[PDB]
Amino acid sequence: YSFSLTTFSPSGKLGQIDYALTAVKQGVTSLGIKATNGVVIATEKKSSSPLAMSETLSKVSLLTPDIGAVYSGMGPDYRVLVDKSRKVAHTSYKRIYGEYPPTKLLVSEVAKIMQEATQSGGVRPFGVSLLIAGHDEFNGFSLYQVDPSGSYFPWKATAIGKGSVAAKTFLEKRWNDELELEDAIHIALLTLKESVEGEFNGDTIELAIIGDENPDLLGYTGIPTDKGPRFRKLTSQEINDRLEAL
Amino acid sequence: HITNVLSMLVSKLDMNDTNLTSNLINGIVSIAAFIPIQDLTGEDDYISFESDTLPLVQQHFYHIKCGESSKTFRVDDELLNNAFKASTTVFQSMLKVYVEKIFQLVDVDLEDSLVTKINQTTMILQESMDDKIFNYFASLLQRNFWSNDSFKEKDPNYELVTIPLAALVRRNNGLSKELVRTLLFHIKEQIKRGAGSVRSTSEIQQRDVKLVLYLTALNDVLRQCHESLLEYSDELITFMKYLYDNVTNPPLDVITSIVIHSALATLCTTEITDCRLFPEDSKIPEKDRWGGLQFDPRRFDKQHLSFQWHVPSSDEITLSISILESLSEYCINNVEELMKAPRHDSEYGDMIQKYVLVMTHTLSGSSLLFDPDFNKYRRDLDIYTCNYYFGNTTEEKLQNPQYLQVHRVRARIGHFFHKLYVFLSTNFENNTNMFQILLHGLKVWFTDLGQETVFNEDPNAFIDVDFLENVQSLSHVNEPFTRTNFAIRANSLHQSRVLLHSTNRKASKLENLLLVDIIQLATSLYPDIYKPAQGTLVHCMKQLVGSYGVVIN
Amino acid sequence: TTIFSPEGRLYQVEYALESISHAGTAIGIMASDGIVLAAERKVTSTLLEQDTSTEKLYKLNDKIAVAVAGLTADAEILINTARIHAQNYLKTYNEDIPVEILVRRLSDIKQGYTQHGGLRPFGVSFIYAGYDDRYGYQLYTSNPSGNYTGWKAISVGANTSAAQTLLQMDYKDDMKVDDAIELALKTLSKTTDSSALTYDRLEFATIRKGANDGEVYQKIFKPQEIKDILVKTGITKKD
Amino acid sequence: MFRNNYDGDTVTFSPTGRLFQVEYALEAIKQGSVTVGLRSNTHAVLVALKRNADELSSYQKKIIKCDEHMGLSLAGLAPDARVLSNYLRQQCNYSSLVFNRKLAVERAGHLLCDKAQKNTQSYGGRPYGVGLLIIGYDKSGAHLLEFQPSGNVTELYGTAIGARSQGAKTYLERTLDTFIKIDGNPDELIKAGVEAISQSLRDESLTVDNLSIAIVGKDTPFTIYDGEAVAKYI
Amino acid sequence: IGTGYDLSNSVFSPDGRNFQVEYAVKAVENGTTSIGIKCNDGVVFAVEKLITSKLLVPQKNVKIQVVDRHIGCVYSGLIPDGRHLVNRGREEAASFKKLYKTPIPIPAFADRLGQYVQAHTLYNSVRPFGVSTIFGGVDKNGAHLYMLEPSGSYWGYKGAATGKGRQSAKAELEKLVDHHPEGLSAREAVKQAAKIIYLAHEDNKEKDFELEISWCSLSETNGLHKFVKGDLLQEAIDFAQKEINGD
Amino acid sequence: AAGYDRHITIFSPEGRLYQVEYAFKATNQTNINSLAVRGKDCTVVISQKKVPDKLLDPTTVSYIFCISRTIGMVVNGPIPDARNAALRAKAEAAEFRYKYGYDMPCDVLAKRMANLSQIYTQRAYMRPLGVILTFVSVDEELGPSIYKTDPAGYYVGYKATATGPKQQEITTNLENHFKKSKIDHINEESWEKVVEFAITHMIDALGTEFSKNDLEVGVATKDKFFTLSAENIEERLVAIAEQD
Amino acid sequence: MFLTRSEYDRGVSTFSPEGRLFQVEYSLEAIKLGSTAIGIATKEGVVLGVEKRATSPLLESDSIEKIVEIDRHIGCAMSGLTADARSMIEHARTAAVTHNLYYDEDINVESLTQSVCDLALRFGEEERLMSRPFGVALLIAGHDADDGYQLFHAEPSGTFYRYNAKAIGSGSEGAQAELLNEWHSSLTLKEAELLVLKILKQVMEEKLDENNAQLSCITKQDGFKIYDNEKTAELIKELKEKEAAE
Repeated sequence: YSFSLTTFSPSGKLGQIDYALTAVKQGVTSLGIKATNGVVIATEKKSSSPLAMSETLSKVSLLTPDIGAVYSGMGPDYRVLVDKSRKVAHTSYKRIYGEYPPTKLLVSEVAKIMQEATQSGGVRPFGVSLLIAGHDEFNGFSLYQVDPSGSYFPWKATAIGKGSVAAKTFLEKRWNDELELEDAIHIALLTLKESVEGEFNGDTIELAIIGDENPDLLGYTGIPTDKGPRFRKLTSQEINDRLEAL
Repeated sequence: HITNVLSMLVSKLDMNDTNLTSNLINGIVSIAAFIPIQDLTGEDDYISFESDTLPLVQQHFYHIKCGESSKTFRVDDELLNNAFKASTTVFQSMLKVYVEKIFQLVDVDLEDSLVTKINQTTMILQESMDDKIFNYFASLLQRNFWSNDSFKEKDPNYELVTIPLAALVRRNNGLSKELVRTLLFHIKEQIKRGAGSVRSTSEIQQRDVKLVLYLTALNDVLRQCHESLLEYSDELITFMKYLYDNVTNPPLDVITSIVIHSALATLCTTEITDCRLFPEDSKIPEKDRWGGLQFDPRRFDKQHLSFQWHVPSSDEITLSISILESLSEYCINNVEELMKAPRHDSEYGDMIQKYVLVMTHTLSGSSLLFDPDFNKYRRDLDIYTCNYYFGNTTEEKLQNPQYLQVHRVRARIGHFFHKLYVFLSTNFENNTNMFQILLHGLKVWFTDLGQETVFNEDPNAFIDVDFLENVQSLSHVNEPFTRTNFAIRANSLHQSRVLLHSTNRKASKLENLLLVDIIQLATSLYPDIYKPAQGTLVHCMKQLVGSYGVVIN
Repeated sequence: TTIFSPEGRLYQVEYALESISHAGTAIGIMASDGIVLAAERKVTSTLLEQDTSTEKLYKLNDKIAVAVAGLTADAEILINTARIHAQNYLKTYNEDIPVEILVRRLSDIKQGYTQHGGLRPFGVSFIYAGYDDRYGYQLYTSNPSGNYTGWKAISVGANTSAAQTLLQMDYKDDMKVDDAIELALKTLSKTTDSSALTYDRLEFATIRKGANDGEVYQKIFKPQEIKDILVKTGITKKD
Repeated sequence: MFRNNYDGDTVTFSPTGRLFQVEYALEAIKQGSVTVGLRSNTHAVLVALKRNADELSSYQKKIIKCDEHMGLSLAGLAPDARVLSNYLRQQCNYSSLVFNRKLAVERAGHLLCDKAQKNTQSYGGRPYGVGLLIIGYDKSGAHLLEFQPSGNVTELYGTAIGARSQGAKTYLERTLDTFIKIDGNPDELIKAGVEAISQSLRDESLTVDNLSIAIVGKDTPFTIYDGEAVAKYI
Repeated sequence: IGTGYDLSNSVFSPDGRNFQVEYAVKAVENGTTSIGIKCNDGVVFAVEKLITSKLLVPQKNVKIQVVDRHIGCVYSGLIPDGRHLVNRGREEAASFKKLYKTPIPIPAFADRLGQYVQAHTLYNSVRPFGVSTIFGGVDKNGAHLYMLEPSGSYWGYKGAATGKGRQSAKAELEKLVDHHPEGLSAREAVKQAAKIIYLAHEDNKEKDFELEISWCSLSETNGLHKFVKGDLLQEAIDFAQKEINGD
Repeated sequence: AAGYDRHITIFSPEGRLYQVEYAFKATNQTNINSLAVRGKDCTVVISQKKVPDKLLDPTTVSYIFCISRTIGMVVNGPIPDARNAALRAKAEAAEFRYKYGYDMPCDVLAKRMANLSQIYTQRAYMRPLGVILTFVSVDEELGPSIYKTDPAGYYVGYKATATGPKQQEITTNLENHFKKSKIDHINEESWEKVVEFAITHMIDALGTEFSKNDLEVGVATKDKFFTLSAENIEERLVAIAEQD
Repeated sequence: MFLTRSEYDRGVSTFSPEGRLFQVEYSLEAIKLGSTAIGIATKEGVVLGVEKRATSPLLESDSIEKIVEIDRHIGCAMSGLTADARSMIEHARTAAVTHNLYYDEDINVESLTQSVCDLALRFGEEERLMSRPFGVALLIAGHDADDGYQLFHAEPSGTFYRYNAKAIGSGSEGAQAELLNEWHSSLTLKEAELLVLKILKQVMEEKLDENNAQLSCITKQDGFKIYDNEKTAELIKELKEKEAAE
């Protein structure tokens, strides 16, 4: 009944999704790097006021104990996708296989949610691009980007938002196939130091890793079988100590 | 009927319907362009709008709406002239509502075309006022400006109030001293309250909006101060230093550096002061002048069209050179003290950008003092005689020591951009925004010789010749125009000669060194450096003979 | 909005067909003893993960493969539906799905997204491949309209016309799978927009029989195996 | 030359607070043949002129029965007058089954208002194109309701609806005390309506087939007259 | 270049306002003049009822509606919209009484009545109610008088006026609340209500009218809402007449 | 007018949902300024009360709402949209306390309310409410707290958030106090000094003195959020007047 | 010619300033464009007849029968045949049989006519209202114990009249004028047959014969029957000698 949105423009383009990539292109930059023994995802926190407490606005998010996410675009669209992404990991895979899904199966499911918003009446496509990063026993370490289209891509490194073309040029110039996780952290902190809109310190910067297992963070002992979280979100003191090594 | 319609149009201006507001503004500027905004009443103590005009308007409208032709309507010429004279007493309350509507439009999400049209109508109104009505409107446009509630949103239409203030200062040089003094006091207060002390990039913060208002008002007012600037020149220079010392937010540096452009520009620019519909409060046309002489033979009269011009004084050029060499030395010396001990800090880059930005806006504005042929000295028939200050002959130019002093500074700023390019490419070769600022500095340095090419097309406090030609042109009728349109046509003529003056030249080794750096940056691996640098390269090839050979080599 | 043009033609299908006409080239060739699929992949990104396990070429079950021209986001919805149908047929009949039943299954879903005005059509063209006992080695194509056709050799996506002409003059009904390897690589090197073909720009696969009478085997080639058929064929971007 | 932007949808308001589609729904009443409603203290009456499209064509139905104690006439849209009258009969039966009364005609008015106002407030429909005169008798005496399709109603001693009804309306208004007293002699309340409706016939005449009469008061329930039943009333 | 913002209901204009709710109050501005006066122990409602033909049946065409039993309701503008909002109010109070076994607070009936009207400003599938309501009563906290808009806005008042005569009525209500700061009695409010209504009818002097009045006083009517008639009505009509014939 | 882009929640070529930007202008339709601050063991909300008509009852004008025992909010925007959002927030706290067996945190209610605003910010047939919601409590996990939520569905924590058409002056004076004092709360051990401090800032920012009936106050301690009456406000105005 | 367009034309579910629904009104004008159909009611039978357009010889007649049986006592003439005409007729068939098996007696023709008009008010198969038209004009003819021989013009509006005689299709004006000038309550069945043939002759342009004209009648004794070509021929011969006898 003349009802759909995101119909085809005569040059073979989807139109509304193109406008949804202009909303993504306006966000505070986020980026991700894959190393030999770990991965890094990073972004800046932009305050609406200096009275705001940005310990409340997390931008880097745990999806499963071995998978992290970050966005550029509309943060509200990203709070709603992250909670569906968490529900998906448990309901589709953990509750059937007693183990969490890989970072290719969860990226497919997030992308399936964003594709369904393009092919609908009544709904606009998402205003976010998501970087999803993680580890699995047989695939190893991985990084993926997901766009408003529901297209997903495996990346060695990437960036999204305002500073993304200069970030992606720095990531091409600096990436090599023998990086380690302390190296990738330094490259990511260097890349955000160019893209930063505000002040640069451990309070304005979000940074997470999927690295080795951390048996401290499992919060209970007695089960070696359970190795403990690969995903760790850098503390504001560690970020300031690494920002003293810069 | 017309002044009744004018106040009905002004009171109907709307903040929701941007299309109705556009069609009301077409009517208001069309009324304004043909009518003198003047009280014609002869000290006839019996006259009133409510007691002569509005009764006759109701009788004529009622006759016409009954079904009768206006040819049947009879009235005495006595009542008709009293009702016309009474119609002219209503203008000061119309302007009170007009300023009040203008301050409500500052917060609306308007299109650039309608903001420009609103500036055109506000300025055409001002040029149509006698000194009585205008003095009331000028004291009305400054009282509302200080006492507003009207700059609340994320991105205000500052132009809708600040271009009108600059047009007040174009008509009356005497207003500038108290307006500028009061602005810079309100700027100093906002910097003390902490405006511009929290970093952001690509957005003005809502804590900064009043500081941006007073700075953009200062930029616009300064661009129209002309010779009234001589009085408070020392104060403005010592305030400019303070403004560069105390605010370091990147989005505010572009605004605070444009203050020097606007200050320098007024001193050395040649332009029309007077666009008035009728001049001086003192010319021979009788008060029977309600249509703007448009269909008369004496519209063309030299005594009607005795325009008055800003032609630069020797005192204003000596101030211009003095501001230029003072603010450029200041920025050179400040960046050179940061070239010792670089830091990768976000502050260190934003400080470097500020002084470099300031050194680009000292080259703008003083741009009218430079001269493409200086490098030939160490015939030539220019048909277009753009008004220069040092003279049209080579002989005149080099026999003034201020011509050499101006060229010395151009060269010394250009040599600093090369000394900066080696610093940034050696220490900071990833840092895109200070390369974009350097490339804008190099673009201005290559292009703006003896003419102004940036700040040429952006909205300003002169009336638009295409807008007033669209209002007053009529097919198969010859020059159906008023004095305002003849004035801006004479301004457009001199402006054309300045922009038709050829800048093509042969290099002096400094242009080659800097062109080779533009070619290097055009070949750079970052999109945000190479795309600007390729655009700069296109412009710098236009400036130099044989430049394509040097690029392909 | 799924309304006819006054000629009795569907604007949305034509615009989806304009979209796939940009979407990278894929060739399939049916030898006397196996099927070859090959696809050309525009790797303009250095940091995109080549040696990812799939992009253009996919398994639908143990004897069926596809190549994709079009949106990969759209293709993966159809690919999963086809995988579910293949296993639901195997569960019902205890037998592997016939290729015609599955190719036309995805052609019936893609027609529905062209009739109802709430749905945009799918911007995807599939060159299916497989074996079954009912026919043998079969090569099919399907496009955004829901049309499908049987072929001995076919191209889809960009540069279809040049590729069809090159196939037509070199194809023989009695050729072997190694001749179809050679032909599909030659055709793509004689059709490519990129200066020369190389193992990361190329996705490859085969549907051979092997040595053992009950086998049919679908090697979707890893990059190192593609480098070997490249250096054997004389495309040979070799030290 | 004078386009109205605000009359496309039933849900739009004019800048002056008008619902133009609803005011156009009233102009559909002026498309019907005249019907006249009037009441005394003990009887209410309807008299209706019925049209045809050709001399071979059976005359249009104008009076409809909802229950023994009330019914209606319809000068507006006939197929849309079947929607309201169905719903009113459904409500009469609902009252006898679910509450064991019979639906007092003031309560019938409130239910028609509710139904018509719903059409007037929601997208994806139209206002009702019909005005109803409802007549009834109950524990509170003889009653006459003019339903207008904007979703409104009023208690009235008499009124006329249809084309050229200002004539009949002005005769009832000049002859009101005449019909309000009549009571136990119902045939003069019928002749009062027949004079009133005769003022809307511009040298058209009443005929045995052109006219229908209905009456409902006290014991005598709601009844309709046609053919020679209306010949003694010509 | 166009103004399509006023054609539909779920839409903000550029200034951020629902123009259909701004046009729905224009339907109220055409309405019957009506007032409510709040006393020291009750609420009085008064309305000028225009009689456009003699046929209008007497004392059966009524502008005052009794919502529940301890509350009164007078509305102005589109009459069908007030009927719909009057029937929903009756349902609301009947539900609270069956469930909580006590009469609904007037502040609580007002909130439930103000959430139903705001819900019709949300969706383009419906239009706003083109009616304003005055309603009020006596509960366990005494006397409450509320006025509610097409927008869903509502506040409590000392006296409230709506419809065509609202200007002249509001100016007289201000005189009352200024002369009687502590408040006026039940009998002083009915007399003064008649004066206010007759003074508002001076806008429409040719369109003859009836006055309809109702009580809700803790002392005069035991806290129930009730009609004002007979001698107390005639004593109010004579006060209105002797002060408007002010010779 | 650009067709549907300006009239439904869908992206402009630029990527702007005109339904959300316009709903942020609706919040300033009240002409009311409100202020909120954290003390040591309390959080306080002060709001400008406008009652121009003599005929209003000031006891029925209130932009402060009790959301549960421990949590409360001020609303900036039209009262019909402030009462709708208050009624949701009351229901969301009640169902959380049932499901999870403990009292709904302020952080969780601000997130839950912000997730609801993201619906109207994506569904074309749903419009964003014309209100800003300013939740305050003394959470056992985060002590005194302030959380603000807006028509776009973006919510964040705060220590002194404020909403109004003159909010920039109040915020700029708050930022200068927190810059000099360097503690992230005002160090008073009793809520009376916090409210008095919050009425000293709104006088100094808005350029006007306040009567006891021209001011509003909120007092969030542990175990109670409550609203002050005009005489409790006048005790604080009297103590301000006793100090200066 | 001069243009005469209004702004209310083309309105769907909308009233003009007079109340005019222009979709249902423009649908009622199609009773001049069809092939001619005529009905004549009498005390002896309802005579229905339609002009045939001459077919390709390959099109077999049962494809285009514009006189149809609904039931043994009811039949339709159509001026034009559409899928919606067969939809109305097969709804009428299904309605007539469902009535006979629920109520144990034959359907009243008024009630069948109302049931096909209720289908038109529904627009096939929310409040059923008369806003848009459905299908085509039917002449429904039939006989029942209570209201005798009846001819109904059922219109696209979901409304109808009973007529004594009605013409539809391209003879409407000249036919209805001659019908109203000529019809009697004294018409015998024979005279109703000669009358419908005299009317048909005058509209058809062609020489009237048993290959360009079709007749039928509903009689209570014989039921509905379409007439044999030999029977229309001997009737047409009888018309020739009746005018030659002048």
